[PDB]
Amino acid sequence: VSRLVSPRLRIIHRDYLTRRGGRTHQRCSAVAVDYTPTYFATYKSDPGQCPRLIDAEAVHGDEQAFWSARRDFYRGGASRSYYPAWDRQAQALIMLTREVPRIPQEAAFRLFTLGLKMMLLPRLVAGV
Amino acid sequence: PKTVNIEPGSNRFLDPNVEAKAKDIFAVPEFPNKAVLHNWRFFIKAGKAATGPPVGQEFSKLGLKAMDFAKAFNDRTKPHFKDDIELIVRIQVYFDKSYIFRIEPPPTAWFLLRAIRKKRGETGPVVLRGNYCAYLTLEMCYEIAKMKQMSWGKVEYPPIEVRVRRVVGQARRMGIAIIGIDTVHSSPVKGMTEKQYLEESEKHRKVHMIQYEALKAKELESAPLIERLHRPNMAPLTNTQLEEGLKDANLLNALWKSSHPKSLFTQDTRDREMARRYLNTRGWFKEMTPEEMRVVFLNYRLPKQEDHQRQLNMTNGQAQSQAYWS
Amino acid sequence: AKRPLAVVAPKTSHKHLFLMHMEKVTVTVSPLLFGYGHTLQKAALDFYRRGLSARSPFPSDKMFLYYSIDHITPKIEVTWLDGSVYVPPLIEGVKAQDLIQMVMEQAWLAADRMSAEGRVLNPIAIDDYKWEQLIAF
Amino acid sequence: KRSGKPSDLPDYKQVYLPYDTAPTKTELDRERRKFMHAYSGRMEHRKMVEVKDVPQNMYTYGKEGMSIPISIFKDQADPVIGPEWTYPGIFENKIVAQHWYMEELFDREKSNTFESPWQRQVLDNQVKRRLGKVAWRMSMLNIKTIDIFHKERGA
Amino acid sequence: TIADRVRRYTDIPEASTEEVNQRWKEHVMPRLQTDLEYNLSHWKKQHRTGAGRPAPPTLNEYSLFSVPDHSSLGQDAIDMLRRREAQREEDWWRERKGQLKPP
Repeated sequence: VSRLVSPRLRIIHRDYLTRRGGRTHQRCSAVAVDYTPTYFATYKSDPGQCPRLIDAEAVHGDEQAFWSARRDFYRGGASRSYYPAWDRQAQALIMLTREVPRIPQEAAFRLFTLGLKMMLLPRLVAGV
Repeated sequence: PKTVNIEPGSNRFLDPNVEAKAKDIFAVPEFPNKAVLHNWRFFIKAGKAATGPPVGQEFSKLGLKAMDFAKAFNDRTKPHFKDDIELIVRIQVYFDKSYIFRIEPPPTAWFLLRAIRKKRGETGPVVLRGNYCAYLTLEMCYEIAKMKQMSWGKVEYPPIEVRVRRVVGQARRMGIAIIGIDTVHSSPVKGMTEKQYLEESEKHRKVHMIQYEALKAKELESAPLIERLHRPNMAPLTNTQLEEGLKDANLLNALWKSSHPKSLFTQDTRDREMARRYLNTRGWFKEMTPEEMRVVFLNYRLPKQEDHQRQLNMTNGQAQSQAYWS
Repeated sequence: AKRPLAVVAPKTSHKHLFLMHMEKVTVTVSPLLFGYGHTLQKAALDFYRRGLSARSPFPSDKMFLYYSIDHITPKIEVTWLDGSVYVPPLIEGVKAQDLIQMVMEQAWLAADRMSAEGRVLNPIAIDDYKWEQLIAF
Repeated sequence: KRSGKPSDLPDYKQVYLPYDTAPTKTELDRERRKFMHAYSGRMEHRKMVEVKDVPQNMYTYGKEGMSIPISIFKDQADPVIGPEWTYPGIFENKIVAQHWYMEELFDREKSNTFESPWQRQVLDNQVKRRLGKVAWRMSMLNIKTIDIFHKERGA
Repeated sequence: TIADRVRRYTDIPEASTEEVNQRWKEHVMPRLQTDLEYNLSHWKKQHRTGAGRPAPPTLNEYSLFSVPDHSSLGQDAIDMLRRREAQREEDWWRERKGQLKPP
């Protein structure tokens, strides 16, 4: 059983001996689920032709202005700290999960699949 | 005789004619996300910008023939301008030596000495000089404040009535005693009794509020989504709760949930009461049922119009109606 | 490799993520993953801001954000002139100055390996390792 | 500083009068007689002082229909002054804008008796400064030791 | 004691981000279009037109991620704690000056 049953997702583990405490040599672990090296070809293309990955410019233009954005108003002043990352995703996660318009054009065949049973039953019936 | 416009405060911004070419020159050529090296500031006349020590020198410290910039300046500042209007130039030099400069309206100290007709040295703060200098009246500061906008992309905000207290204070700090304040009597009028003058202010001064609030609320609705989030007030907490509430954050959590205006996600009785069972062990607020908290634990920075729009139970009926749609 | 790789490496702290020899620094996250407080999601996204900062001499147009979907832990992928990609391991507790330090420190090793295979190298403007400098007063 | 000062000082060009009833000469110097003094400093340290260069007629001075010489552009003359209630918050600023000693403001808050609903805003912007004069007072001491009044003072 | 004094650092951000997981999997998940791979490909098309539809979120869509925020909470507690210390000067110099008054 694949752990993350999504076969493209591959869990990679890396334990390191880094200097913590200035002198010590502790054990730090960098665990991560990343895409299988299978899914690396169509991503080292800049258009992100590999799906599941969207050029951030798509969901909104100029992250150079959307992440570099700083609090501005009467509540911001000149101590205009950057935005907290916890919503700065939300204003981008909410933009990812918007309504995309399922058009009735696809719904026709799906409707042509809606009346699938009711009308294919008498087809074999009336065809003897 | 002829009052130009009788409206309770509609003369807020300039004339659209002068406000048309107001921002044609007072515009910010957008920051190229480069690393600035020098943020210089000058006073320069209308179009009398020279290659001398005031400008050409600081370029020549860096080897730039500022004989060009002065022309690129005068490519934008020679027309449009009454003679001898000393502007401020905000030259900004990047690590590629490519400058970018915003021309700006004259310093309000320059405005103030004009509007009172006093030269250099005549004006001063009373504690250095002993006398109030030339008078003014609030009616005048409101027009020094109209050519002084922080964002010359957004001329509207901060509002006028909120940035005139700025130019007023800068005036008083120069000795400019304006009449509406600082004195026993306001500007005397041949129109009516002082009472018939004060009774016509008590209506105007409050009509402005529903004008000023709406403009403060309409700006709120456009503010970043985080600015409309909930930030509970800290005036109720007494400074031992306010300190015993900083050692353990749990109290400032359960507080937030305890006093949070009703939304679709906070209509969980157990969630809101889980907090209410945490505070009681801490001996915090115990005699204040949820309502009288929200009216005191509200973001005081909200405009009074929306200060209510979130107030339980005004947001209780339609509470469960508005949700993350899909 | 035309010769065995280097042995000793300069050891200095890097403030800013200047383009030493990289060619494209992409930072992939999946906003479907969420977290309040210091996590790897926050540590990698400020690295985007800290890279896109008006302070770091990093070319702002060469850094690419990439919202993922399938719960991809925040990846930081740097590609050098030779095309060999490098993911600094995001150990927990990491943050901006570490990643800006990891990729820049490795930048000298990786630019060394490119200089070993035979890739000609360019002049670099910044000198993170103070070498032509003396402290004056 | 010399630079940043006006050289040419245009004069108040009265555009249109604010009244139909002339303010006869007798009362002019009867009300202006009251204005040659203006208070200063707002506490027990109230100091009624004098004002130099008093204008002569204040029925006409600024209440309406006079021009102010902040002439800036090419097509914008000395702008006329609309009436009072035509400017936003003016009779509200009259309550707010003034020298506020915090001694005189904190008794108004702890008694929640504000003459104005913005004195709660002129209070914060006043304390938010004085905290800054400290967070700058101390983010300097993290450099060196700066000691107040330890150098000579005066002549 | 180890897992305690670190819980000062994480359980509260966990006690939060484990409430959003509840809010997500309860209110938005049912009405979530699972064909994202098609949806994303739609914005990669809307961007190749340039006139695409990046929409800004609204308060009601956004208040899902409304959380106790110690970025503000912890801050304005200090300032309010401080403008009480700034309050106890004018009220102190008024008290001291009130000691010179005879009984």
